[PDB]
Amino acid sequence: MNIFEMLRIDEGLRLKIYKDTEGYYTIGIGHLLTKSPSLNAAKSELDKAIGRNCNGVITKDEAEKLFNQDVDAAVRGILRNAKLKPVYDSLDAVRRCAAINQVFQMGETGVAGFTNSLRMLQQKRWDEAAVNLAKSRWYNQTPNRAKRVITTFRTGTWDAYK
Ligand SMILES: Nc1ccccc1F
Ligand SMILES: [Cl-]
Ligand SMILES: [Cl-]
Repeated sequence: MNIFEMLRIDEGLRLKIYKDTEGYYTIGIGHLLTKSPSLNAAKSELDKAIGRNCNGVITKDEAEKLFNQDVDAAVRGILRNAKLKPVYDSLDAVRRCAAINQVFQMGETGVAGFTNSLRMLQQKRWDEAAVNLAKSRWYNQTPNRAKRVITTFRTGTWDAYK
């Protein structure tokens, strides 16, 4: 198991514009195109990202390319964040994959108000952090996924992903 497999499992793969759990236009492996309600804006954004007139559809290789760039960006986002970096670098390898997953999903922004859980993770109070993390809109909106990431942080193992 590695970050790619893990997120591939959490985001799935779709080659045609779709709406995500929040109703926004996305494609591929959880690649958010726009928050706007205009399909045309989403298609324009898609073409800009791929470099060609896609007409709302991409190939698997294209999807995989967007994915690579998005994982990259997520980690880089973390390392560049003064509040995130120290936490991230205190964790082991599996738990670092759970931090990337959360960032991939919610953004560095979303994750920065998890201040209290961040502190518990840094202190390595696993069970405490797990309870704290569940107390969030994130867990109430996407419980099945949130449960998998939470277990991941609680246990430091890939059990939740089998
Ligand atoms: N949850 C989390 C997210 C990003 C960096 C570190 C973390 F602990
Ligand atoms: Cl791109
Ligand atoms: Cl879910």
